[PDB]
Amino acid sequence: KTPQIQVYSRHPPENGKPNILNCYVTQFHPPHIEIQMLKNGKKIPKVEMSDMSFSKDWSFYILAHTEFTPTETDTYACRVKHASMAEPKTVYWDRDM
Amino acid sequence: GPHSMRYFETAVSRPGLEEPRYISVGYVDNKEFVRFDSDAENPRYEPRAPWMEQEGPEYWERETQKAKGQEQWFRVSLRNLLGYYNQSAGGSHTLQQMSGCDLGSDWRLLRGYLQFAYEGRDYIALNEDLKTWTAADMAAQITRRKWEQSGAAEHYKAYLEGECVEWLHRYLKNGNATLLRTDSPKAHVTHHPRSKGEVTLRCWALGFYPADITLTWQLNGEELTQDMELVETRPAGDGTFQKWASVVVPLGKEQNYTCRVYHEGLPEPLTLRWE
Amino acid sequence: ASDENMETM
Repeated sequence: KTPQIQVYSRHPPENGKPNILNCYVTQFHPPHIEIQMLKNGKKIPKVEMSDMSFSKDWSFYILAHTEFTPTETDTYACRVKHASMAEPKTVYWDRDM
Repeated sequence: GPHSMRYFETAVSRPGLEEPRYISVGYVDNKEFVRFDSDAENPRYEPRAPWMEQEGPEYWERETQKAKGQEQWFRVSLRNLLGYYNQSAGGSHTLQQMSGCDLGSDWRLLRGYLQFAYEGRDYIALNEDLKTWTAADMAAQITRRKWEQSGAAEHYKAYLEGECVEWLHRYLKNGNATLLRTDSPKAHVTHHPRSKGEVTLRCWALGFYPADITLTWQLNGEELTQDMELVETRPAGDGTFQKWASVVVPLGKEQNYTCRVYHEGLPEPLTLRWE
Repeated sequence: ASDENMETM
């Protein structure tokens, strides 16, 4: 089962206003996954991970988040490495979505 | 409304070790209330809801013992399917269980629930009758037949209709304020100018609980079922959810398009437009 | 409060 990712802020984005960035990874099997959050293509240290939970359709889900302060220049992405994919997936944050 | 208790048990086999990792997660009203993870430093059943603290350290002992027996149920169950499906222990394998019950508004038993999955695909299910079994493929027949000779269903029907019901009545009592609580969505429309004299109108809904919400877009009372982009209900991380709905609409015609939001915790359906 | 599965797979 192939992972589905959403990269989104916890509250409406306001440049300079402190926030939390979430990386919602779902619909994956087996549970072994590797999630990385990036700031300007560089691995963000201090990333929190939710405990391994699964859904009615047996697929697994996890929520990774990091404290971050939005700005015009700083781009944020999320890289996922799963056994079901050939190459790692990257989803870039879009404040409008 | 309806009420439920579920236990989401998982055993992942680790190659080059006799013991699999075993995780048990308990949910009351689709909300994690208890958890167990064998990987943790000092593994035991831990409280996941604050109203779970009002439980004696001897309840946790009773439960932790149960997790210890399950670890062995799973380890043996994993070994056997490895044989049924002619597999190698050089690789990891997944056995999953979902069991519990559902209750009406009157706290009365609606249904019992017990399902198993191997490698994340159905393996065996206990039919709503709590008597018969459904095997997913040929291999699940070794287990269906095994469980009919031993009368395993009887053991489960007993708990699912008895103790499961009892315990949830207790959990719904001890946590009611938290469990009967709802959070109202907080809507707004965002304007996205684009090419070909077109525009994206994205109606957001934020910080709401429970997860079920209905967002619909409407052209002067008429619904736009077709070409209305959505997003899967995502957790905000604060225990509340987010979701949005977009529609490509031509410029100036902004006020023709209306957005409606429906949710249990609302003093009425939300109705809103751009500005 | 969880149960214990009876017969193995």
